[PDB]
Amino acid sequence: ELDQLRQEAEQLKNQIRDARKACADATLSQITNNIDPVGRIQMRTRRTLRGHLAKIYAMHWGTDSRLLVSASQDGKLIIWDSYTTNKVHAIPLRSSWVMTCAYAPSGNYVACGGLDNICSIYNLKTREGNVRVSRELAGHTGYLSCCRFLDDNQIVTSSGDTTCALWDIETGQQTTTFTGHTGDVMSLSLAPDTRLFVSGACDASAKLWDVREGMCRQTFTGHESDINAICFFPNGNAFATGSDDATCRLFDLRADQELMTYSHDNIICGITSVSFSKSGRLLLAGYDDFNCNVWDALKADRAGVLAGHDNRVSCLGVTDDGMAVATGSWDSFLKIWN
Amino acid sequence: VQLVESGGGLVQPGGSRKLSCSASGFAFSSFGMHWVRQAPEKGLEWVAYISSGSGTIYYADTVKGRFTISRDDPKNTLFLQMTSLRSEDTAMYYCVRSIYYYGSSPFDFWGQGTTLTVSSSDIVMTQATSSVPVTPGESVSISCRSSKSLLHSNGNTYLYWFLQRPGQSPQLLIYRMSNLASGVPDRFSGSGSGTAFTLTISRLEAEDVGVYYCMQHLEYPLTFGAGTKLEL
Amino acid sequence: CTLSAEDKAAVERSKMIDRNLREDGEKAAREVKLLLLGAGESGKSTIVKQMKTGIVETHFTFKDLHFKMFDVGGQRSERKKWIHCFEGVTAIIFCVALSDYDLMNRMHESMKLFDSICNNKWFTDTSIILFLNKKDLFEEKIKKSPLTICYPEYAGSNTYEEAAAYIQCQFEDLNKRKDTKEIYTHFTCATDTKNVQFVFDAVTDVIIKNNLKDCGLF
Amino acid sequence: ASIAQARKLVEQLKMEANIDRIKVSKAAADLMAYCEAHAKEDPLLTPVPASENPFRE
Amino acid sequence: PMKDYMILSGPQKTAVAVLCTLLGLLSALENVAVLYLILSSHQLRRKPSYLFIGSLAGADFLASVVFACSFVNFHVFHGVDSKAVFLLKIGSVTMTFTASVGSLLLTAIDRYLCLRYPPSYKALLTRGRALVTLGIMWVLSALVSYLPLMGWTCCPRPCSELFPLIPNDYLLSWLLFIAFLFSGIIYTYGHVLWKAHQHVASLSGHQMRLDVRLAKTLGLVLAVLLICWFPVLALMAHSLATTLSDQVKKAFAFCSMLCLINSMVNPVIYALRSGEIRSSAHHCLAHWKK
Ligand SMILES: CC(C)(C)[C@@H](CO)NC(=O)c1nn(-c2c[n+]([O-])ccn2)c2c1C[C@@H]1C[C@H]21
Repeated sequence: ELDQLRQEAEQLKNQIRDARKACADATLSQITNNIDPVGRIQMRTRRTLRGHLAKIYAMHWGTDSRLLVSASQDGKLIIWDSYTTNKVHAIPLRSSWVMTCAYAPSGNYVACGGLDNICSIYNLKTREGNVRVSRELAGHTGYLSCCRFLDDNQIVTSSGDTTCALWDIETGQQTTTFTGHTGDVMSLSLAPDTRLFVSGACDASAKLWDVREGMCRQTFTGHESDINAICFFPNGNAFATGSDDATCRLFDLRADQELMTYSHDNIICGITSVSFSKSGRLLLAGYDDFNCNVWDALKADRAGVLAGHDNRVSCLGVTDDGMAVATGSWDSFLKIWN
Repeated sequence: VQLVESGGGLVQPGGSRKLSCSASGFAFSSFGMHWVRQAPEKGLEWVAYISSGSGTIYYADTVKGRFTISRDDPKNTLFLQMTSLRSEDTAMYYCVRSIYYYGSSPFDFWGQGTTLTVSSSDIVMTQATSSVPVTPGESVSISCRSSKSLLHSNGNTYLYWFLQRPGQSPQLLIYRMSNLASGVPDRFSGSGSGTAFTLTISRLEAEDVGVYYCMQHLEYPLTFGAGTKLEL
Repeated sequence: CTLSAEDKAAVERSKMIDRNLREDGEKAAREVKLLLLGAGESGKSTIVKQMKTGIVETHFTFKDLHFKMFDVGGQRSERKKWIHCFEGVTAIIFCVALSDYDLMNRMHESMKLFDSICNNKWFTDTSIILFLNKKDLFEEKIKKSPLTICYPEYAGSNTYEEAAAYIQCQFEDLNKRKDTKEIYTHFTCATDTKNVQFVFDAVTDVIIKNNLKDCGLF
Repeated sequence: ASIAQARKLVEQLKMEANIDRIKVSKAAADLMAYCEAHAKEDPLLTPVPASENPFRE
Repeated sequence: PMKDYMILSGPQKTAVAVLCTLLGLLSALENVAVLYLILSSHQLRRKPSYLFIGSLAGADFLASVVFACSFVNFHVFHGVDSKAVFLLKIGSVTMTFTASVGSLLLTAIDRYLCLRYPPSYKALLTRGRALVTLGIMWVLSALVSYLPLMGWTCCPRPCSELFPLIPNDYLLSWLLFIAFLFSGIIYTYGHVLWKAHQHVASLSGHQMRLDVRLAKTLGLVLAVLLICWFPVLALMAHSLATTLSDQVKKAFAFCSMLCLINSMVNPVIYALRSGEIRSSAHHCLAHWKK
């Protein structure tokens, strides 16, 4: 009977919640009460990257921490030299509606995806001096909200059909399909060892997927609104979920539950973009009120504020060496805040 | 990708000729193309350069005001109009693509070359070994020495290592030193001291029998080193 | 200048990319984007054939003006998470079938699509170009049964002049922003041929009024 | 039929319920200890001098 | 010689003086107010059309302060006013009453491109194109106005008795210069209202409020421009035929106060009509409530 299957799911939901309450002896806010705070963190705009002509929807640094690709809705995908502010590449796309972009960890490939239900991978380092479409990965039945390169052969895309998928690039095909969400998967993020990844959907829940196995390991039902963005703690044993109810929340995978809440009463608009700094002490959130807050991650209190954007900061990313922070907003400007 | 040129032959001394390098197989309008000549018994010397979109144009000291470089982006061809050809212009003119961005490999593909034959402050590179006696399989070392420190302020050291196999055009091996051209084997590696440089070949083979040229790229004119010929 | 020979030519590649970014951005700034948002499958496929993967852009050109019509109804996701990409669109081409009032109700479902899109926080200034399709099929549905099936609070008689003027006023009622935006109503069907000419007349009033906010005249 | 979907919800919750969870006092001391151990390698926490900073503008 | 060509004194001299500082300071308080609302909002300065409204507020602010300092000096103070320095004081007021009128033509042409080419108006006029036509306006208005101080004396020909130390032929040459800049306004603002009636009759032919919204604005713009400048410029042309045996030159100094009345009404009609200036005026106070 169907009415017994809702029941034994709830009695299994109880023992998850009972074992969640069994392990909460003290919160992370209780341990970091006597710890030196990081003070005011004031970061000046070093570079301001011009040249875009529409709303910037995503960026992604390279592993070399000097190149960043940046998609925008004018149908362009510019690759920047972040030190001396040159455009290395300007890749004209097949459609303007691009909602995410990626950068392969080797540097040879760049994938952008958007409202076309498609993920198109570009080839940077090649003969003929072109940036041509290496592959176009079709099979999603919704807008492709985030794509992240595992390596040069595999890419994990998150679409709005309540499904993440793992692609093979050398033959465009869904290797494993990561089902289990009940809402549009708004943003994913990969673990540093890339055996696991998290994906925060529009059902107030992020998950923890085993990449090689295909299943969902844990379900982190802590929020109350749409999880617009997500990022990993650099240890890989914790993550942070920027929501639409203006609360970043730091979970962790070993304790299976929520640790903190980065809530302030002066903010009411949600978070478009979360990225930890290197060493994971700061938690740079990206809000809709033209702002970026640099939250401490051991204490909850706000350390600094990155103000200077004229529209919604839609994307931010700290470099792999932790030197800079590039927040690309809805006005056609990226800003690099060392 | 290929670059085939046309022109040359017996020219009267003091005449004129147009050298035409027709580029087929790559995005020609984004490559800042060079012209590099080679005297019949000497090493390379850089002749002319035109950018992408024909913005900047440079020449050597010998051809400034005497030659003229020009490119045709729709027709995918590159020209070199030279007037008053002296008897020191008898050479074989290569046609070298070179794109410049961050992490690019300039000078990567070279044209085949057309034997022109007329009738009858620069960073002085010095490859001291004119010829190295070589047994196959051993480890050989080609040493190049600059006359100005090529290490720029941005960390890059603009020295390029070329190999010209006997009967072929110079192939790029190593761009800005200890890099590697995409397509050459792992045995090449270049470890330099900012003003004195070294090429290391580990497991030598008969495909590496040739002449090795070290080329600066710090400032124009792009002075090539002399010949380091490796013989079995 | 302290730039090397390669760093001088990496800046010139950037400044040539900047030339191709402005010359392709000014080409796309002279184009009119029109988010076509016909509710359901009613009337939406008629006016794309009259005027000439999830999102189906239908490019066409009338009187040296290039229209882009982003038919986006084949997405079937949550609409609030990607509708802000269409912020800054010139207009919105809504499509209502007039004859679906007998076919909750289908006409009332297309009012909830209109009410949720005309008071959206991104489309507070994009003028809806409302197309009431199926007019030549709306007349015979009226003469077989009055409007009183769909609309309970109907005071006028059954005939077509009072019914079609009522459904025009029911959709011009759902906007609360009467000052920032306008609703250009047309009464089309499959046999009409002016429906490419009406869009050019309706977007040229939009871009004129959008230009008169820029110079401070309005 | 929802008999095969809601059972998959049960086998998902049965598989999720069997993980050993360490307590928060252990799994937050490590997030404190990772932040203290790697604190010197952070150029945003501690401001790097302008000689070693590649962004000087 | 500089003093006696203006014989105007008596019981009117306080009304000529206090009207140059009550209308001179409020025009200075209103023009820097608009110049502060554009430059501090920093999304208006990138908009290329508020540069023409902003430089109109700039060309009018100097047209209000220099007409304040020169006119009460000449009527109730009676300074030294030597041969070389006064031609600067009469040129610095003529430059800013030409660059103001030139800015009204510069913003009429800008409002003409809103309607003649509606969709490509952002590409025909950008921030880079708006500044190079603002630069060539400011130096051309300076070159035709600072004409007699570089070289002229009025040695061979009779120089005019309205403006002292100023040639009569240049007054014939400056009036006809402005008469095109007026004809560049009435033909333009008449063609904005004509290219809109062609459009309103075209849209309403399928199934009036755009024209009447324009004519209530552009009609008052053309009304507030011509009921003050033409009293200055009608009898300035009448000064060349007859040498004004009666006190018409007395009435000019009162009528030359109309072009300072035209100062403060320019931000009320051009800038206060702008809904973004109206929104930025209520946004800039919330920055300054602390
Ligand atoms: C001499 C002064 C004290 C400055 C007063 C006269 O008491 N002068 C003017 O108020 C005044 N002079 N001009 C003017 C003068 N010149 O020589 C040429 C062209 N215009 C103009 C005005 C305003 C009319 C706008 C044009």
